[PDB]
Amino acid sequence: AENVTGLFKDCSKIITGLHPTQAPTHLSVDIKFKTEGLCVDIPGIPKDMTYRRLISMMGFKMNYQVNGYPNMFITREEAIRHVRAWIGFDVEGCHATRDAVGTNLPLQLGFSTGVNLVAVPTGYVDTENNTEFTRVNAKPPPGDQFKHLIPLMYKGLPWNVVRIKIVQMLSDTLKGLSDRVVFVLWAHGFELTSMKYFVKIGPERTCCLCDKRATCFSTSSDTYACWNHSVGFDYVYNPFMIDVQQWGFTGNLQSNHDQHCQVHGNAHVASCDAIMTRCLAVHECFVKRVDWSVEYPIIGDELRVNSACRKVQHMVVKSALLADKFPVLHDIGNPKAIKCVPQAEVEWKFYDAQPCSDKAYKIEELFYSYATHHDKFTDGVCLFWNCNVDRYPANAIVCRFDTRVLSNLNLPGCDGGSLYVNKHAFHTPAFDKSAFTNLKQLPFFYYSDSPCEYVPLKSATCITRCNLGGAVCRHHANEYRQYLDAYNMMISAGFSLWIYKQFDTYNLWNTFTR
Amino acid sequence: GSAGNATEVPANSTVLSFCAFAVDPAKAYKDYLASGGQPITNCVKMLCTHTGTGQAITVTPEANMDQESFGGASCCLYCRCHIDHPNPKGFCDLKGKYVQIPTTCANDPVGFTLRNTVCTVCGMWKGYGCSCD
Ligand SMILES: [Mg+2]
Ligand SMILES: [Zn+2]
Ligand SMILES: [Zn+2]
Ligand SMILES: [Zn+2]
Repeated sequence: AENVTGLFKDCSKIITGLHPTQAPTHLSVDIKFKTEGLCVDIPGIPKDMTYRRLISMMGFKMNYQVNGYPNMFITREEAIRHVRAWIGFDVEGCHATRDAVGTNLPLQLGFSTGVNLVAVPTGYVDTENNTEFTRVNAKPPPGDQFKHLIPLMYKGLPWNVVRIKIVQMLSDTLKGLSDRVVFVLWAHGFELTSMKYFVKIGPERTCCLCDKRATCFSTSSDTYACWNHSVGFDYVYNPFMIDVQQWGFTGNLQSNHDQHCQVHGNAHVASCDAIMTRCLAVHECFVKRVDWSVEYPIIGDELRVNSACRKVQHMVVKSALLADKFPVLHDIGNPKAIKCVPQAEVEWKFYDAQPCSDKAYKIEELFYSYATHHDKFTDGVCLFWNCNVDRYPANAIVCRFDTRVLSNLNLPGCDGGSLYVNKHAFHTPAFDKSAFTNLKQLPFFYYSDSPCEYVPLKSATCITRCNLGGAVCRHHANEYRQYLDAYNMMISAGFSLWIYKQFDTYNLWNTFTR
Repeated sequence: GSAGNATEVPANSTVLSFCAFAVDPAKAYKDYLASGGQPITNCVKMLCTHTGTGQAITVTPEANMDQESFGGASCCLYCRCHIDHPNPKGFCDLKGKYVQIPTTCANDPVGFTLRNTVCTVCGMWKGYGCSCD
C-alpha cells in the first residue's frame, strides 16, 4: 500500500499538503488533517489564500468503452483501411525548473508534413478558485543532443494560436483525401499528452452546415466542422491514432526506419521523427505486396484515369506489334492471363512473382532482376505494365508511375517511393532515370486501322485511318480527339511511357498501304 | 521523472482522462457511469460529529446522522479533472468549502454534485431535501 498514478502528479515544490477543501483528493490533503484513514477539518490550521501548483499531465492512459463514445485508438487493420488519414506525430518537450518540478510540457510539435510548430511552455496550474491554463518556466532536457532545443524556448507561440494553426494545417492537408484523422506515433504516451492542448473528444457528430462527419470543434461558438468548410476552428473533435512501436519492433525507431529507408536522414527536429514513423509504418503494411482484400472509396477523377490506363495500353502495344512484328511478347507483371491486345498471332508469354491460383498454369513464376535476367529475354519484345523494376531491357514497352508528380491519389513512402491509391493501393519504387537508360521516351501517337464514316482538328501526329486528305475524317478526327484527351489524363496522373529505342511511327504506314 | 508528489491512484486513471478530453465533461461522466464504469473514488472524507447543519455548502463540515461529510473540492468534477468551470468566469463553488451527501448516494459524490443544485431559499440540497415545496 498504496498504488499511485503518474497522472495528475503534483509537481509543485510546496512542502505542505493541501487543506481538506481546495485539496483535489484525499491523497493530496496534508498529514496534519489525516487521522484513522479519514481526513478532518481543523479550523485552527488555515487553508492557503494563494498558491500555484503545477499539475502534471502525463501517462494519460485512456482505454474505456462507452456505447456512444468511439475508440480513440484503432486496430492495425482499421488503420490500413484509412491511410493518408495518416500523419506522423512526435513532440519534443521541456520540463519545469523553477516554480515547480517533475512533469513535461510540449516544446516543438513535429508532423509527417515538413511543418514544425513550436510553443511557449504552458501547463495546467491549480489555484484556490480554479485550475488555470498558463505559461510556465521550463528548461531544455539535460542531454547534449537536446542542446538544440534551447533557442526554441523563447521563440513562440501562444497555444490558443498553435491549436488553430494545427487545425488549419491539418484541415488543408487532409481535406480532399479523408473524412477523419489518424496519428502514427512511436511513443504512444507523450504525444497523447501533447494532445490535451488542441484535441477534444466526444460521440461522433456531423459537420455543421456541411454533409459529412465532423473533424473539428470551435470553442468561440459551440459548433462542429469537417476538414472542408472549417476555419477559425481551434480544436480537433475526434482524432484517431495508432502506436507503431506497439507492433513489436525490437529497437528504437531510428534503427528500424534506417534499414528500409535511406531517404530520410536525421535532424532531431520533431518533424523528422514523425516522418520516420509514417515512413516506417507504410513499409510495414504496404511493402507487403498489394493486398486485394482492402477497399478504398475513390474521390476522385480516378475512374477516368483507370479506363484511360487500359485504352493507352491496348493501343501502344498493338501498334508496337504491328510496327516491329515481334515473334513473341513477354508479359511481365501479369498475375492473370488478360492479354492487353486480345487477338494477335504473336506468342504471348506470362510472367509474375505471384501468379493467381486460377490461370496459374499459364504463367511462369519469376522475380525480375536486370542482373539475372538481361540474358534470358533477348528474343521478341518485353512488356512491363506497371511492373516496376530495376533498369529495363533494351527491347521493351513499359509503363511506370512517376513518384515525383503529385495527385490526390498518391502519398509519400519509403524510400523516395510513393504509395499510389485508387483501389488496391500499390507501394512503388522511386522514379529513377537509370532504369530507362536502354529505352527511350514514348511520343504520343494515335493509331486505328478502320474504315472512316464539331470543327475539324487536323493532327500531324496520328496515323489517320485515311491520310490521303487533310485528312479530318469525322470518325477518326473525333476518335483521336477522345484518345488524346484520355491520354493527356493518364500522363497528368503521372504515369510514364517508355519504349525500345528502335520504335518508329513510320513503320506503321506500311500496314496501311495495300 | 518523479521527483514529484502523487495526487491520484490508478483506479481513477481512465475516467478522469476521459472526462478531461470531453467537450461535455458532464455528459461524459454520466455516460461512463452507464458503461459499467466505476464512479470516482479517493475523494476527501471527513471524520465528523454527524450533528450540525444539513446544508450542502458549508464553510466547516456540518453533517446529519444520515449525510456524510466531504472536502468537496474533490467532489467537484471540474476541480478534480483540472478543466474549466461551468461558470463563465472562471471560479468554482466547491473549492474553499465542504459538501454533504446522503450516505447511500455518497458512493459517487462527484456526480451527486453535478446532478443536483442547492436552492437559494434554505441554502440546502433540493429534493434530498427542501422544506420549500
Ligand atoms: Mg515520440
Ligand atoms: Zn524514410
Ligand atoms: Zn472546481
Ligand atoms: Zn430549499
